[PDB]
Order: sequence, then structure tokens, then C-alpha cells
Amino acid sequence: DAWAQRLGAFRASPSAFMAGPEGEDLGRDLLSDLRSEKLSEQTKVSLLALSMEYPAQLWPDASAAEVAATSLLDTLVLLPPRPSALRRPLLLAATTALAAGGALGPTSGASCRLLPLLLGLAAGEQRPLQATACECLRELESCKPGLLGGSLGLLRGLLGQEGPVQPLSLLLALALRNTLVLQSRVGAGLGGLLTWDWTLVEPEEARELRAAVIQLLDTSYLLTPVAQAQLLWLLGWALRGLQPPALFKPQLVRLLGTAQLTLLHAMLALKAAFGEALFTAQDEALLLRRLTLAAQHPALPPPTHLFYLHCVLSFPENWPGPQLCRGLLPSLLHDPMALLARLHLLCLLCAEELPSPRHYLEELLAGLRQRAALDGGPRALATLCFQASYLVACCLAGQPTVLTPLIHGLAQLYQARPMLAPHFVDLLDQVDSELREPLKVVLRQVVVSRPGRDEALCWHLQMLAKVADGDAQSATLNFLQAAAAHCTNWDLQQGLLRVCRALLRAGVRGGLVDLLQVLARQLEDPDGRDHARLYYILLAHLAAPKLGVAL
Amino acid sequence: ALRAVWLIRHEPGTPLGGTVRFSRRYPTVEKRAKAFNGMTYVPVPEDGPFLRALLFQLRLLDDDKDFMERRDGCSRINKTSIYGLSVGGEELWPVIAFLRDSMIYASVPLVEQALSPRPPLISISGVSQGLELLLGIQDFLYSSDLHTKLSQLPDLLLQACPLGTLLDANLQNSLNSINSVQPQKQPAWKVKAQISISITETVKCMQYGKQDIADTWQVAGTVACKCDLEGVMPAVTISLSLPTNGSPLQDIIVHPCVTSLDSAILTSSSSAFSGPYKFPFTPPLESFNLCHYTSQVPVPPILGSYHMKEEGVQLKVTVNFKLHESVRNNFEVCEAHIPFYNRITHLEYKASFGQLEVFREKSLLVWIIGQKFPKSMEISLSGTLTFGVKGHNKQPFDHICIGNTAYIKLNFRIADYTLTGCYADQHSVQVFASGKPKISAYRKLISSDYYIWNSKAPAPVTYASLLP
Repeated sequence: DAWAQRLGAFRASPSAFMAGPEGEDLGRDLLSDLRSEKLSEQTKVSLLALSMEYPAQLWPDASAAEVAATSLLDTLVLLPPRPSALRRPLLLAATTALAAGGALGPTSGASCRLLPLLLGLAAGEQRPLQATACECLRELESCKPGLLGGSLGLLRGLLGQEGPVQPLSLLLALALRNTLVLQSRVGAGLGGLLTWDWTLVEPEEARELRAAVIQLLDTSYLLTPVAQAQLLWLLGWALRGLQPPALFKPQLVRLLGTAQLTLLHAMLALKAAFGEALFTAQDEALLLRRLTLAAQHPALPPPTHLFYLHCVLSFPENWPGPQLCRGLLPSLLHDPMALLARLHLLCLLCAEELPSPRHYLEELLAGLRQRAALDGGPRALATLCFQASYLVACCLAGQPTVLTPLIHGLAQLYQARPMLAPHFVDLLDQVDSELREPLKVVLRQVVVSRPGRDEALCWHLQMLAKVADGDAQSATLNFLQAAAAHCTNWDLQQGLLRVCRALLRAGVRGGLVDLLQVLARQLEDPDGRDHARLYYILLAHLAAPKLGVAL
Repeated sequence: ALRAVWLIRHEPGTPLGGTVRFSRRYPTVEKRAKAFNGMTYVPVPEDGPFLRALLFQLRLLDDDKDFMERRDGCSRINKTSIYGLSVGGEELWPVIAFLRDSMIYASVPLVEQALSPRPPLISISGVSQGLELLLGIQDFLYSSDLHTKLSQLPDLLLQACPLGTLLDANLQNSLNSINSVQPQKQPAWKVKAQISISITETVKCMQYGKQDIADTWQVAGTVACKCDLEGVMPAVTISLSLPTNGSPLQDIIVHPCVTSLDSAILTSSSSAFSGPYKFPFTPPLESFNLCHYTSQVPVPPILGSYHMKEEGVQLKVTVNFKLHESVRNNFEVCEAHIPFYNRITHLEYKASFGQLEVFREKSLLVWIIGQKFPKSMEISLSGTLTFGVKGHNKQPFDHICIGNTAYIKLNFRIADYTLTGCYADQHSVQVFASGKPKISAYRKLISSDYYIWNSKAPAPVTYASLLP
């Protein structure tokens, strides 16, 4: 329990404890007992794991980072010459401290001592050490561009020699990209780079690069899917503008016969970056079919389904039929969050208007409404209905044929389930005017249709406030007058004056001098009555613009 | 390149919501995020605030709130599992998550461009990378050992994701490489030819049974194999012998380790030959799946019906089944469970075969048909189920079952008889190597979703079912 209680307070909160009194010397102790012998294997392992995990919290300044770098390097060299388990973690922790401290640079002794060490070690627990060193070198090269562009000839020559496929492959690819970009930015090329410089921080090449790409592809057969995806993504970045892609065409075509979440995205971004150079006019069709298939294939988890359902909608075109729209069209066998990924397809199909797609949309939205009206269910159902309504409204503002049933269904749904007041308010606050107005009219008609004796008044008044205007005066005034007697709690007594304030803003003048008057004279809470008095005075004594400027 | 990884077990009722079992942050990538993003940078919070925000956004922490416009809004639509967290007045983006068997998985990747316009998700590689790592962890932890699996995880993934960049997504391989210590291009996920192909064709069928409405059945199948043979490059591609009565393969997708899929597999979506099944693979230390197939057969295996005349409190479920002759008459568990959503006090039943044991809750009488149907191939239940005080919330509330609409949930299973016709063959082994394939093939049948849909009531319908 020498260091366990020490690291507990840090891994509870790094920035909080490092801002405390004891954390001032925590890094000092940790660097001190690095070469000690009183610390067991487990304590050293745990301390070095923390040194891995948060290099930004104990050595902020560049000078402190350099000092810690030299200290770690010393205790790594000065280790006992016996097989132990501090070899790789020490190098990786020093790399983390130097890279995240900002003290790395060619003009510093710590970096000039660390970099040759990692280069030699990775050049070749020997295999795990080599892998760890290669990863450290690649990460350092990522931190400062070109930092590790020194031994490219070594890896080129020793590709068949010792060294794990994945680390050297990734490091070589990253170095190629960074070095070639920098040198072509200068104006020159590789200049013999195929055979530890620090100056990069500030024809034959085609054949050499073709050899590089074939070697990378050949060695990539061992690459795991995730690393394979990043390799191909950055390669498709690099060689888009800078030999035909028919070298990598067989591999890409073969990999598109898969459905793994990473190779599919590698193929998708490869086509979205390379554009229409390699894509055929019909290969886009097969890719679209497979993405749509994978958007609903039972053998895959929900996340993969929804990922490809988002990919298909924003699919990247090469040179900007109905059956594909029938392999993904929504149903009511779909879990709540997998329909809205499919509603755009149905809105697209029905916009240009087998049962009539409007009829199927009516049945689907009617099922969603019937789910929503079920009292005693979760809120996911109502959220589904309203998000679907928003998507169709934005997508189909311009066809009253499909929209009149939607408006009628929403009105009936409000009549059935008054507890959904906030959802309608948000929808009204988002949708455009072409749908804001008729829905406003119909929902006002629904709310003022009842005499006003319901127990859902606290849910009616919210819509009444969110919709009241100067179109239908007398009906609204009658409904509000009836509802005045059914307000006993402060919540409804504020929704009601929210309605009156909405009328205020609209500009209605006559009769309101009595509606607001009666509300102010016949409510329960004093605060609502004073609210009404103020708003009635504002409407009665203001000119039209000054109310918008002084109320 | 991620920024951090998580694994939070779902703990209902606890105010914190769970106890993190894994929280590794890579600060090299955070400095990279500063350098790349610039003015749009938003830092990664600590464990506590992250857990609070993620459980809030995943709708898993106290969903009883009336309306939170930051979550339930009509303008914030989440059509993908890549959510955007809002921590410390900053919109963290992108944050990944999914749930299965009470185990959350999460990650925040790196985007190498500014966030002032939210870049399209068809471009960020990190979303795919985070999702795949999370799926690999999910497969590892609940593969089949209660805490010896979750204890070694921090010492497990470090060997796979040391400094923010993944190496291999199979955590079983991290266990193989850490606990146990390649001069050729041996695959980076590998540390007497015996193969255990466990094919499994689940018959889900909303049989319905109307005139214009089609009877919706579809069988979901898969093949789990392994070329777990010694040698340098042994070759064992197995053949599955669907008969002449059986259709060719249907709905083929393959494994990440799998090489490719045929142009017909790309075409035949929802060569068309029964052979020779030549499936290229790459011998894994994992279990390679050369394909997952959902075969079609025109003959439904079981047919059913259901009427519930709501004569007050008399849910007379005059059921009537029809066991197609192609189905072997020996069912391991043909429990024709009959849940009673939205509704047994008085089991005044008339069971033709097998007990109809009302369960102790007296809410859903799971009528165990048992093991085999009678010689009449028809059960029935004219039960005067005189239910007492109307349960409005106690009963299982299933929205896909309202009113006189419902269906019998037959949880029926069968050993080695499915609806497709899989039969792996070994005498036709053709390869560029030599060996003895011990192809321990198999099959099964499960009730994925076998709702014998009541034709005396409306049923939800898919798209093509109404299509003539």
C-alpha cells in the first residue's frame, strides 16, 4: 500500500489532485524512485502506467518535461541487466512525456538522446519491445512532421528481415505521406530518401512510389481491419492528386464483398475522396445496394445498421431505382431509432407524387399516432411521432395532398393525448410558415372546440399561448372565458396569461379590453391577476409599434 | 485514432448509473486535437461528468422527465449511434455509444479538421474505428468467468491500443498475446483439420394469413467455422449440400477476415448454383465465417390462427394451428406462450392438449403445449378468462398488441431441423493442400419472431407485404 493510496487520489481526479498541495512533489517522487530497488514490480508497473496515461498533468513546462525526459532515459539505461518488466513501458512513458509536454525538438539534448535510442531499438520480450519502440517512433513522427524520416532506406531494405508487419507498415506509410508532402511543398522530391535529419521541421520517383505502394499492399494482408481502414484512408488522402489505381483495384473490390464496419467506411471514403476515377457507373449501384442491404440485415447489431442507414442518405456521388427504395422503406417492425433513419427515403419516394406511397405513409404515421395515444407508455413513442412529423414537414412543405392528412392526424392525436403539449410547441417553433399557419389554425380549432371543462386544461393553455393570433377572435375569447373558471393552480394561471400576452403581441384590440379584464378580475393567485392587469394596460394604452418596443 | 475509451456497466437505480470498469485517455491525441481543431477545440471531461452526460443522452438515466428539449426535441434527431455530448458549455463531438445486455461501450475519436461546420460523418474514420473497437469488446466480454474477464481488461486492451491508435479489435487476441508470448507475413490477429460449423436458421414469421397481405416469413442464418488446423498454409474449404428441392444461397454477407463475396451475393439481395461452394478464407485464430446466409424456402413450416372475441371479460382465444408435414413431430420446447398484454383470474379453459398453466402472476397464462402436437395438429382454448380488477399498468404493456390484436408468442425450438436445408458435405474436398477435415456440422431452429398473427384483427405490415 506504498503507492496504491498515492495513485488513488490522482486517478480519482488528475487535475484536482495535481492542483492540491501534495501533488507539487508527486512527479518529483515518481521520478526519484524510478531507479530505486525498494519498489516492487507491481508498484513500478502501476506508477509507469500513470506516467503513460497523463503526461500533461505533472510536467507542464518545457524545461520540466525535458528534465523528466532525461531522468526517465537515465533510469531506463541504468536498469539491472536481468529480464524484467519495465523495458517497454519506460520507453513509452518517456515518449508520452516528451510528446505531450511540448519539449520535443532537434535543439534539445533529451530529444537527441531519446530518438537514436528508439530508432536503434525498433531497428532490431525482444519482439514486444520492438513493437513498442516502433509504435513510439511512429507516434513521435505524428507529433512533429518528418521527425522520424531518417531510416526509410533501412525499412525498405529490411522489409523481408525481422520486424512485425503492422508497426513498420504503418510507420512507413505515415513517413511517406509526411515527407512527400513536405518535400513537394518545398518544390523538390524524395531526393534519394528511399535509401537522423532534423531540417524538415522548418521520373524515377514514380517507379519508386509504385514499388512502395505494392509493398504496402502486399504487407497489408496481415493488417487488422481497424488499422487497415486508417492505412487506406490516409493513402487515399495522399495519392489523390500526386500509375493507375488498378494496382489496388483487386484488393478494394474483394474487400467490398465484406460488411465489417471499418472496411466499408474505408471503401466509402476512398470513393468519396478519389471521386469518379475508379468507380464505374454501375459499381455505384452495387455499392448502394450493399449499403442498403447492410442497413437492415439481421446478422448485424443495431449500430452497424444505423451507420449504413446514415451513409446511404449522404452517399457521395460520382458524376452528379424504386426497388432499392423498397429494400429499406420504413415499417412498424422497426425499433424507434431505426425508422427516422428510413423516413427520408419514404419522403423522397413520395415527393414525386403498388399502393400510393401517400397511403403507406398515412398507415405508418397512423400506427405511430396509435402508439403515441396509448396512455401508460414511454416517451420514446411520442418523440418518434413528432420527429417523424418534423422530417416529413421539412421534406414535404409543398404538397397539400399528403399534408392535409398529416395535419388532421396531428390534430386528432392532440385530441386523444393532451399530455403531448411541449412536443407541439417545439414543432411549431421549428417548422416553416407554410406549415406553421394551417397547423396553427387546425390546432386552435381543436383546442377551442371543447367547452373547456376538461382536466387537461394545463396542457391546452400551452398550445393556446403558442398559437393565439388575430385571426379567430370570438371563438378564442369564448373558450378562454369558459376556461377562466377551471384554473385553480398557478401553472394554468400562467399558461392563460401566456395566451393573453400572445394576443397582446398579435395586436388584437377590441373585446380583449374585456377578456383580459375578466381574467384579471376573476383568477385565484394574485400574481396571475397582476400579470393580467399589466398586460391589459399595455394593450389598452400603447400604440402598435411602441408595444413591440416598450413591452 | 481515438481520444479515450470506456466501458460502463449499466446499473439501474443507482444515482451514478454505474461503475466504470475502463477509462483510458490518450493525451498525445488530445494535443493533436488542439493543433488540428484550433478555435473549435472542446476538451474531454473527467469520468463523472462524462458518465452523467452520456447516460442522459442515451436516455438511460431517469427518463421520467416531462420534456428536455436538449434530448427529446423535435429538432435534435439521432439517426446514427454517434451522439454529440454537451459538457462544460461545450458541445463535445463526436461521442459513440451503444447498449446490449446491460453493458455500455463508448469512445470519442479524432477529427483532423475544424468543427465550425460539423463535417459529414461519411468522412471521419474515427467513428468507424471507435464503433468497431466497442463491438470487439462487447463480443469479448459476453462471449459465453464472472469477473476474471472484466478484471484483466485494463491489462488487456493496453496491448491493443497503447497510445490512441488501435492495432487489433479482437480482445481475445490481446488475452492470447499478453498471457502467452512470426518470420513471415502471418496475420496480426493470430497467436488435424477440425471445424465446428454451427449453422442456425431462426424462423421468424408474421404469418398473418389474409388475402392481399402476404404471409411474412424469413429465416436468418449464419455459419461459424474455424480452419483450426496446423501446417503452413492448409486449405480446407467446406461444401454445404442444399438439395434440388432447396434453393441456392440467399442474402450473403461475410466476415471482416473473409476475403470477398461473389457478384451474385452482391446481386441476390432481398452464381445461383448449389455448388461447387468455393469460399475463399484466411485461416484465423478466430472463428472465420465464410458467409452469413438467409436462405428461402416457399413452404412455411407451421401455420396458425387466433380469434379473441372480446365478449366482456371472455377472451375466448379460439386458437387453431397447422403443423406442415415437412416439420418433424418432436419439439424440444414448443411452448406456445400466449402473453396477455393490455388484459387470468378464472382459467375456465378447455385445453385440447397439454396443460395451460396460468403463471403465478395471473397476468399471462403461458399455455405449455409441451413437446408434441396431438394427432389432430390443433390446440384450442375457449377459456372464460374472468379477469378481475382491470390491470391497466401491471400487465406487460406491449404497444404492438392493442385491443383484439395480438398473436401467440410460440417460443418453439427444434434440434437439427430448420427451414432451409443445410447439409455440409466432406467427400468433395478440393484444395491445394492435404488433410482430413473433421467437419462437425450442425443446425437448429429457434423462434426469432414467430407471431401467429391473429387474422381476426389488424396487424402491423411491412412494405412489400401489401405489394402485389
